[PDB]
Amino acid sequence: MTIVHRRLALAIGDPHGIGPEIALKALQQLSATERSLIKVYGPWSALEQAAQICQMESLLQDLIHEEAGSLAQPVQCGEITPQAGLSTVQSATAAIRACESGEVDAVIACPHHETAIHRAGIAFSGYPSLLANVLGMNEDEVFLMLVGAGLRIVHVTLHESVRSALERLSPQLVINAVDAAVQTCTLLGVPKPQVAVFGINPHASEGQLFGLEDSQITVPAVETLRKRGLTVDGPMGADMVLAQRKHDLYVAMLHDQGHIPIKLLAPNGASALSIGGRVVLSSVGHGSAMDIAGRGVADATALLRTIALLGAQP
Amino acid sequence: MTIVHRRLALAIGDPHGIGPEIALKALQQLSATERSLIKVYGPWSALEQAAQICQMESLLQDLIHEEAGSLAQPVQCGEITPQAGLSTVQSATAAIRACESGEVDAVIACPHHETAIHRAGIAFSGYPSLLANVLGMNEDEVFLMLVGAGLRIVHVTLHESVRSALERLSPQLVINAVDAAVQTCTLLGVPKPQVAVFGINPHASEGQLFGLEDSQITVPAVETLRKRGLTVDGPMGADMVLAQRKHDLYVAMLHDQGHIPIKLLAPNGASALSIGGRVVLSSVGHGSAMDIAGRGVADATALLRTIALLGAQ
Amino acid sequence: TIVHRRLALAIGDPHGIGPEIALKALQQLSATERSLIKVYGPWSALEQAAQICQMESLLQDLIHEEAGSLAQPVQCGEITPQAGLSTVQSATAAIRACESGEVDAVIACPHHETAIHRAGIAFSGYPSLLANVLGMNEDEVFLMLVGAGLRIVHVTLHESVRSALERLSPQLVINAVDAAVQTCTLLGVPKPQVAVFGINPHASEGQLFGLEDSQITVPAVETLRKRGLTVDGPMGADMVLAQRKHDLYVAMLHDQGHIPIKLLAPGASALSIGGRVVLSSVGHGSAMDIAGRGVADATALLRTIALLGAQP
Amino acid sequence: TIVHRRLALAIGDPHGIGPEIALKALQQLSATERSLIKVYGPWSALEQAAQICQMESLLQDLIHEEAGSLAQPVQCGEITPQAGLSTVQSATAAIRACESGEVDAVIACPHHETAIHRAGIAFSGYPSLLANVLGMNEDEVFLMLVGAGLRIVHVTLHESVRSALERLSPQLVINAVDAAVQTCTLLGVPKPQVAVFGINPHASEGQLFGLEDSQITVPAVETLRKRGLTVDGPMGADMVLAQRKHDLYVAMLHDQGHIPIKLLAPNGASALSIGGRVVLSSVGHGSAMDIAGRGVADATALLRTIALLGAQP
Ligand SMILES: O=C(O)c1ccc(O)cc1O
Ligand SMILES: O=C(O)c1ccc(O)cc1O
Ligand SMILES: [Cl-]
Ligand SMILES: [Zn+2]
Ligand SMILES: [Zn+2]
Ligand SMILES: [Zn+2]
Ligand SMILES: [Zn+2]
Repeated sequence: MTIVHRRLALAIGDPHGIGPEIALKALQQLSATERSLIKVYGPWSALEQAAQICQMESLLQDLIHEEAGSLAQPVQCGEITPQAGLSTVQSATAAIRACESGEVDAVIACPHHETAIHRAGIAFSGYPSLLANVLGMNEDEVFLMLVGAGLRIVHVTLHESVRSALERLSPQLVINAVDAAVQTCTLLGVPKPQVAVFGINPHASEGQLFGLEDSQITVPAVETLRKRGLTVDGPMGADMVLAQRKHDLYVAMLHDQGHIPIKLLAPNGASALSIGGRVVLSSVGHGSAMDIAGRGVADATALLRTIALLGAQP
Repeated sequence: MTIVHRRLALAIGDPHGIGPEIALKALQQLSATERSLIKVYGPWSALEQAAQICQMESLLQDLIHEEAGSLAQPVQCGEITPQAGLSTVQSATAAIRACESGEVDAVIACPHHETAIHRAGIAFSGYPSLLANVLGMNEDEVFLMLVGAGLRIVHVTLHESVRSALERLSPQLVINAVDAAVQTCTLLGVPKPQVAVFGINPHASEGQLFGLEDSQITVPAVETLRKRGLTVDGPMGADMVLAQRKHDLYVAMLHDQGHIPIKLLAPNGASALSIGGRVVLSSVGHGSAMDIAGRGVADATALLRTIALLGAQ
Repeated sequence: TIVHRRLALAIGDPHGIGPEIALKALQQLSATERSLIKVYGPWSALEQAAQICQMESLLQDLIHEEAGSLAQPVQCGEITPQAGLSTVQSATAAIRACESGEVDAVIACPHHETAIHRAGIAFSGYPSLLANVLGMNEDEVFLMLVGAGLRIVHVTLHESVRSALERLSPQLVINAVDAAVQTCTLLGVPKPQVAVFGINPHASEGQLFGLEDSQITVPAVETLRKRGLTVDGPMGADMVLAQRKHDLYVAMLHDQGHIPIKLLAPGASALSIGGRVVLSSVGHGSAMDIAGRGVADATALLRTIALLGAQP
Repeated sequence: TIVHRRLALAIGDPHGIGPEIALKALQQLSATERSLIKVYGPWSALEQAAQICQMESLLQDLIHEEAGSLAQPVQCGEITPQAGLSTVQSATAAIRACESGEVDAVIACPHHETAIHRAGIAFSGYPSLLANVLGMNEDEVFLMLVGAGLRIVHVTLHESVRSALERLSPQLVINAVDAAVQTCTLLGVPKPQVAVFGINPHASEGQLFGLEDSQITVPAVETLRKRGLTVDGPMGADMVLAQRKHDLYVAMLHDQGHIPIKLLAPNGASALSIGGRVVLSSVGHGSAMDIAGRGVADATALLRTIALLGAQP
């Protein structure tokens, strides 16, 4: 029945795509108490436009809203414009800032459009980067946790070469990833998670038979984490520990380790959470669907599920 | 409750887009009796794929299906491929042929993707063209009737320049449009419709103060239609006769005459019917939404409304 | 307060409902508002109307200029050449007062075509009458319909589609927009968002459905933007109207503009725009059958006053 | 040294001369002074301006907050809805920074009314904009002109004389004085000697030339003295200005205040919009689109505005 148990910022994404409309449909389906926990970031004009089209004007009065990504002309649904690109980023930036300040506890971004953003002259390569930039952090102090099919997997490294990732790995980097992911687990409604750390090398180096990295990196880090009072197994061969399927959070050393399981088991319904400082940002997992914008064919299921995920009860 | 009272062919459109998905969601909402009146044309594989995503396997057994637009390799949701273009057209072609043969009474096409069809090497300019080709007809024996907000408007011309349209207009062309649209009215559940013919010129030439075209074209055509026993008023200024809102079918000379009223009053309740021989094909009036395809977020409302429209006695 | 500039009100056919509705509309305004509206017509018709409606004391507070004086008593309902001449004389004096700058716009109460024709006067609409009075070509006067929030100016009107197409030029489109933009200021939208309709369906769709748009509407839009106007198009009229997000639409052809307006509004106001003069009709007939029983509705007049009287 | 407090500088229309004069003014200050002025506007406009004015070295040590970001490159001299939005976004961020206490006053560089109108934003002056932003009634925000030693706050502005007279109340005069007295502190006159103008000639001369003064200015003066303020009047505006012994005059009507200021300072007046704790001043010249890009605009009026709002005590 009730899926929102905390304060959330909802950025409406590209004001020309389906974001505004699915934002309205999602809020519609919530109770009044739930609506008052969701603060919406975007141009009012886009939500007004969307509301006209969907015949949901009565909903706009009950909306907590902060203007962001104001446009200089009316909304043109379905058009890829530099303006809507700037809007998108301005909206997500204001949502993120509200999370950073403590006004909300997590962020959801509705679908952007990469081309719209590029044509505005703005570099954008994903939510992990955007979040890093906005919070004044290096991109490797923001981590991606994939969630799907009961698996939660945080990545100690991400979009770089295997060699570069290996060169970056340190006991402290693993610890930062776990800390950030454990906090995120609390949000997702698992206060005391059972954690498994993947091995850098096959079979977690098998002692030191298949490299020194694990004895230098994952083994010390696990020890420090146990000492701080966490329930951590490993390191263990990723293949082996995932198979057991008895942990609430897995810690993957490399992109592929985490991404393969998630995409294989949850190919149509996974959430990608960017975690940095106190900020948890998730997307909706789908594009802006320009050709159906304002055409009343998009439903809010994926958004609602994302809300359910970040909005779970302690 | 129930909206399907006749036999319908449902072509699932681009097997990579949202067509399969919305096909399943629409059929879900119907009773078993209603499901058995909709025969589905498309690759089984795409419906299987869609069923996985929506968790609606239980529905596939109760589905009247004819394989069409088979794919030789798996469904890849969200990709624009020549293969999915050919599939689209093959499915719609099989649905159309089923209507032509009398196996069904009308066709609904789920959303195509123009680029997918173009990349297959197939010329495509709309359902009117496709229907013409398939039924062995010239393009100006197939007419577009828009439906929404109580308005039904058939177009004597469509998708050409005003000049070109005027050069084409003849008493006979107007007659063919009305005939086709009158038959279609029976399908839509209005046996004996009251017809209003738009004037070519403002105020239907206004006693020929504003051109001779109406006296050459619309006036003779109206006469012939009355003589054949039809209830036809006009020609009349389109602006004037639409305002009265007391006709079951309007006959527009030019695209804009028909399209403006429909889209102004119903910008997302518009059905576009291609009418040729005994075949009525309606689209769903939205794209294939590649960005959400296989993401389980697609609404079947527009399809359901199309079904309600073609489905009444 | 609905009257925020000076208006000339021509009472139209002195035998129809015009005088009567002129009085009833002024009645409903404050005294301040009454003094902004100067009335053009035969005093005798206003006196007649006032007697019937029992509104004599309102005639004293009226700014009036005699025009279209009658030679005999008022005969309500009756079509006479005299009432035809009166009509035209009244509207001519209202127009001239606008042209001179004495008022800021004109409202004409309902005429009667037959009355005017029987007087020997050629008359084909307010566009014509305005053109002839101001010494202009009839193709420099444009009609803008206003109703249900829609404002639509017509680049052509009241000729065959073929004839209209033969006339259309980049310059003619530009004149229509200019005239309509100025008019928008009066209506209380100084800097409007403009949509230009395509000549051909889908505005020719590049050049796939004719060359007209690439030759006519496309250059004209590119002059208008350059001069600093907020103009979208050309676009398929059907598409752009549907969105209902522009303050002024520019129609190439009568039907394009007239269908939307008449479908959404049972009334509409029709503004004839020429030079600096905006003349609006009251959008209904002279209603000869109900003239002078003191039962006539001034609502349409009041709405026309509200429209042309709007705040900057 | 002319900057003795923290100031927000909104760079106005990013397409006009605002960014350019912003740079030239900051150039003329010491480094210490520069660090007291926080600049609000699109970085891209400042980058453009820096190229033109050959002041790249100034950009790195500049206190800047991005505001009114553009979605496309800067086009000097062009009136665009985008630059209109930028203007207002920048001024809104400067105002918000003053409201929060981050700065002590705001200077707005020249806007362009047409650019703002074309963006769909209602704009009738800085008084309006400030009212909207601060969640205040538009008639709780007052304009004070400053020039040639005259400071004059206006109880009304920018409406018909009749309309102004209909609005005047004891309370409105009181609000004007209060707002202006606070502003006086900023300008470096903590405890000013105030003169209230009469509505009517000779302040009505008792009641001989109208009742308004006895009903409006006389009670208001009484209440202000009672609250502990040093206030003379009401007196004929012509008479009290002549005495030239007050630190602040209170005008009932636009022309009462505007005539003296513009006669004595026809080129060098500052217009301060005063609302809540926010003081916003314009630069009192336009955006000069004709010369934007050409690096030939004088920053004197800006520097003078800075000197005024940046004053010592
Ligand atoms: O590889 C991906 O699918 C991917 C996409 C987006 C993102 O933030 C992180 C990812 O690993
Ligand atoms: O009328 C003016 O001179 C004027 C100009 C700018 C401003 O902000 C306020 C004003 O009264
Ligand atoms: Cl037409
Ligand atoms: Zn990746
Ligand atoms: Zn079309
Ligand atoms: Zn007409
Ligand atoms: Zn002024």
